[PDB]
Amino acid sequence: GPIRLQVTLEDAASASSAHVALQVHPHCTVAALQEQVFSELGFPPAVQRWVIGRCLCVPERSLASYGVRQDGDPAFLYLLSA
Amino acid sequence: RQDKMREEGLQLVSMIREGEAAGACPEEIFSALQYSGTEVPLQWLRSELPYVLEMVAELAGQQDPGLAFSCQEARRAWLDRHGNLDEAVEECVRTRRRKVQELQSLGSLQALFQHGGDVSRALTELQRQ
Repeated sequence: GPIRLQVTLEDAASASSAHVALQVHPHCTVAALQEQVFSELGFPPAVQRWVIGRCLCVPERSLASYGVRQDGDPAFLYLLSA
Repeated sequence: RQDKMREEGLQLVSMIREGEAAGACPEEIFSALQYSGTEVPLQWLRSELPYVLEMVAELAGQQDPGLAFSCQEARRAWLDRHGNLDEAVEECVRTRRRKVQELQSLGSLQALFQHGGDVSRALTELQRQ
Protein backbone atom coordinates (compact mmCIF):
# COMPACT_ATOMS: atom_id res chain seq x y z
CA GLY A 1 0.00 0.00 0.00
CA PRO A 2 0.90 3.69 0.07
CA ILE A 3 3.94 4.93 1.99
CA ARG A 4 5.08 8.33 3.26
CA LEU A 5 8.09 9.41 1.18
CA GLN A 6 10.24 12.23 2.60
CA VAL A 7 11.18 14.43 -0.35
CA THR A 8 13.78 17.12 0.35
CA LEU A 9 13.83 19.70 -2.43
CA GLU A 10 17.35 20.63 -3.55
CA ASP A 11 18.34 23.37 -5.98
CA ALA A 12 21.44 25.00 -7.43
CA ALA A 13 20.88 27.57 -4.67
CA SER A 14 20.27 25.80 -1.34
CA ALA A 15 21.90 25.45 2.08
CA SER A 16 16.07 23.35 5.04
CA SER A 17 12.86 25.35 5.23
CA ALA A 18 11.10 23.43 2.44
CA HIS A 19 10.54 19.73 3.07
CA VAL A 20 7.66 17.70 1.62
CA ALA A 21 6.01 14.34 2.33
CA LEU A 22 4.29 12.43 -0.49
CA GLN A 23 2.18 9.29 -0.28
CA VAL A 24 3.51 6.99 -3.00
CA HIS A 25 3.20 3.32 -3.88
CA PRO A 26 6.62 1.60 -3.77
CA HIS A 27 5.47 -0.43 -6.80
CA CYS A 28 4.91 2.81 -8.74
CA THR A 29 7.61 3.96 -11.17
CA VAL A 30 9.81 7.04 -10.73
CA ALA A 31 8.11 8.40 -13.85
CA ALA A 32 4.74 8.19 -12.09
CA LEU A 33 6.21 10.12 -9.17
CA GLN A 34 7.49 12.69 -11.67
CA GLU A 35 3.96 13.21 -13.03
CA GLN A 36 2.69 13.36 -9.44
CA VAL A 37 5.12 16.17 -8.57
CA PHE A 38 4.23 17.89 -11.84
CA SER A 39 0.50 18.11 -11.08
CA GLU A 40 0.88 18.49 -7.32
CA LEU A 41 3.87 20.79 -6.81
CA GLY A 42 4.17 22.27 -10.32
CA PHE A 43 7.60 20.96 -11.35
CA PRO A 44 7.95 19.80 -14.97
CA PRO A 45 9.54 16.35 -15.22
CA ALA A 46 12.19 17.55 -17.69
CA VAL A 47 13.86 19.48 -14.85
CA GLN A 48 13.38 16.73 -12.23
CA ARG A 49 16.38 14.68 -11.07
CA TRP A 50 15.47 12.23 -8.29
CA VAL A 51 18.13 11.01 -5.87
CA ILE A 52 17.43 8.08 -3.56
CA GLY A 53 20.40 7.01 -1.50
CA ARG A 54 23.46 6.65 -3.73
CA CYS A 55 21.52 6.66 -7.01
CA LEU A 56 20.37 9.22 -9.54
CA CYS A 57 17.06 7.60 -10.43
CA VAL A 58 16.01 6.43 -13.88
CA PRO A 59 12.28 7.11 -14.47
CA GLU A 60 11.63 3.61 -15.85
CA ARG A 61 12.34 1.85 -12.54
CA SER A 62 10.14 1.50 -9.46
CA LEU A 63 10.69 3.42 -6.23
CA ALA A 64 11.04 -0.03 -4.62
CA SER A 65 14.11 -0.64 -6.83
CA TYR A 66 16.13 2.06 -5.00
CA GLY A 67 14.20 1.31 -2.77
CA VAL A 68 11.14 2.76 -1.04
CA ARG A 69 10.25 0.33 1.74
CA GLN A 70 8.92 1.75 5.02
CA ASP A 71 7.21 5.08 5.40
CA GLY A 72 9.36 8.14 6.01
CA ASP A 73 11.96 6.87 3.58
CA PRO A 74 13.93 9.92 2.39
CA ALA A 75 14.30 11.10 -1.19
CA PHE A 76 15.79 14.21 -2.76
CA LEU A 77 14.38 16.13 -5.72
CA TYR A 78 17.08 18.13 -7.46
CA LEU A 79 15.61 20.76 -9.78
CA LEU A 80 17.56 21.90 -12.82
CA SER A 81 18.20 25.53 -13.71
CA ALA A 82 16.18 25.86 -16.91
CA ARG B 1 17.89 4.47 13.06
CA GLN B 2 18.91 3.83 10.54
CA ASP B 3 18.35 6.17 7.61
CA LYS B 4 21.86 6.59 6.20
CA MET B 5 19.84 6.72 2.96
CA ARG B 6 19.60 10.43 3.70
CA GLU B 7 23.38 10.60 4.09
CA GLU B 8 24.05 8.99 0.71
CA GLY B 9 21.36 11.18 -0.83
CA LEU B 10 22.90 14.35 0.58
CA GLN B 11 26.30 13.19 -0.70
CA LEU B 12 25.06 12.68 -4.26
CA VAL B 13 23.13 15.95 -4.16
CA SER B 14 26.39 17.62 -3.10
CA MET B 15 28.32 16.15 -6.04
CA ILE B 16 25.44 17.03 -8.39
CA ARG B 17 25.40 20.67 -7.24
CA GLU B 18 29.19 20.92 -7.51
CA GLY B 19 29.00 19.42 -10.99
CA GLU B 20 26.23 21.81 -12.05
CA ALA B 21 28.38 24.74 -10.88
CA ALA B 22 31.24 23.49 -13.09
CA GLY B 23 29.09 22.87 -16.18
CA ALA B 24 28.72 19.12 -15.57
CA CYS B 25 25.21 17.71 -15.90
CA PRO B 26 24.01 15.26 -13.20
CA GLU B 27 24.12 12.37 -15.69
CA GLU B 28 27.85 13.02 -16.16
CA ILE B 29 28.56 13.02 -12.41
CA PHE B 30 26.45 9.91 -11.84
CA SER B 31 27.85 8.09 -14.87
CA ALA B 32 31.36 8.83 -13.58
CA LEU B 33 30.44 7.39 -10.18
CA GLN B 34 28.72 4.32 -11.66
CA TYR B 35 31.62 3.54 -14.02
CA SER B 36 34.46 3.09 -11.51
CA GLY B 37 33.37 4.98 -8.39
CA THR B 38 35.90 7.80 -8.36
CA GLU B 39 35.61 9.87 -5.19
CA VAL B 40 36.01 12.95 -7.37
CA PRO B 41 33.92 12.70 -10.57
CA LEU B 42 34.91 16.15 -11.85
CA GLN B 43 38.56 15.13 -12.12
CA TRP B 44 37.49 11.73 -13.49
CA LEU B 45 35.55 13.26 -16.41
CA ARG B 46 38.55 15.17 -17.75
CA SER B 47 41.04 12.48 -16.70
CA GLU B 48 39.77 8.92 -17.20
CA LEU B 49 36.70 9.32 -19.45
CA PRO B 50 38.28 9.97 -22.91
CA TYR B 51 39.71 6.45 -23.18
CA VAL B 52 36.36 5.03 -22.01
CA LEU B 53 34.44 6.89 -24.71
CA GLU B 54 37.11 5.69 -27.14
CA MET B 55 36.27 2.19 -25.84
CA VAL B 56 32.56 2.63 -26.52
CA ALA B 57 33.52 3.81 -30.01
CA GLU B 58 35.92 0.92 -30.73
CA LEU B 59 33.57 -1.81 -29.51
CA ALA B 60 30.59 -0.08 -31.15
CA GLY B 61 32.35 0.13 -34.52
CA GLN B 62 33.55 -3.47 -34.21
CA GLN B 63 30.08 -4.81 -33.34
CA ASP B 64 28.02 -4.00 -36.47
CA PRO B 65 30.28 -2.54 -39.19
CA GLY B 66 30.18 -0.51 -41.20
CA LEU B 67 27.09 1.10 -39.71
CA ALA B 68 33.42 4.90 -37.50
CA PHE B 69 31.67 6.48 -34.51
CA SER B 70 32.29 10.01 -33.31
CA CYS B 71 33.27 10.84 -29.74
CA GLN B 72 30.01 12.79 -29.37
CA GLU B 73 27.84 9.78 -30.25
CA ALA B 74 29.72 7.53 -27.83
CA ARG B 75 29.42 10.22 -25.15
CA ARG B 76 25.68 10.61 -25.72
CA ALA B 77 25.05 6.86 -25.56
CA TRP B 78 27.29 6.59 -22.48
CA LEU B 79 25.37 9.31 -20.64
CA ASP B 80 22.00 8.03 -21.86
CA ARG B 81 22.83 4.68 -20.23
CA HIS B 82 24.12 6.15 -16.93
CA GLY B 83 27.55 4.63 -17.51
CA ASN B 84 26.67 1.05 -18.52
CA LEU B 85 29.31 0.28 -21.12
CA ASP B 86 27.55 -2.62 -22.86
CA GLU B 87 24.21 -0.78 -22.90
CA ALA B 88 26.15 2.28 -24.09
CA VAL B 89 27.71 0.43 -27.03
CA GLU B 90 24.38 -1.17 -27.94
CA GLU B 91 22.48 2.13 -27.86
CA CYS B 92 25.37 3.69 -29.81
CA VAL B 93 25.20 1.30 -32.77
CA ARG B 94 21.39 1.31 -32.49
CA THR B 95 21.17 5.11 -32.65
CA ARG B 96 23.67 5.29 -35.51
CA ARG B 97 21.68 2.69 -37.47
CA ARG B 98 18.65 4.90 -36.79
CA LYS B 99 20.54 7.91 -38.14
CA VAL B 100 21.77 6.31 -41.37
CA GLN B 101 18.25 4.92 -41.87
CA GLU B 102 16.79 8.40 -41.22
CA LEU B 103 18.68 9.99 -44.12
CA GLN B 104 16.89 10.47 -47.44
CA SER B 105 19.73 9.35 -49.74
CA LEU B 106 23.34 8.41 -49.00
CA GLY B 107 24.81 5.16 -47.67
CA SER B 108 26.94 9.07 -46.64
CA LEU B 109 28.55 7.30 -43.69
CA GLN B 110 31.35 9.88 -43.61
CA ALA B 111 28.85 12.73 -43.16
CA LEU B 112 27.42 11.37 -39.90
CA PHE B 113 30.89 10.69 -38.49
CA GLN B 114 32.24 14.09 -39.54
CA HIS B 115 29.41 15.99 -37.78
CA GLY B 116 29.06 13.91 -34.61
CA GLY B 117 25.84 12.14 -35.56
CA ASP B 118 23.96 15.37 -36.25
CA VAL B 119 21.34 14.29 -38.79
CA SER B 120 20.84 17.77 -40.23
CA ARG B 121 24.43 18.99 -39.97
CA ALA B 122 25.56 15.92 -41.88
CA LEU B 123 22.50 16.43 -44.09
CA THR B 124 23.44 20.03 -44.89
CA GLU B 125 27.17 19.34 -45.37
CA LEU B 126 26.61 16.26 -47.54
CA GLN B 127 24.61 18.47 -49.94
CA ARG B 128 27.77 19.48 -51.79
CA GLN B 129 29.69 18.70 -54.98
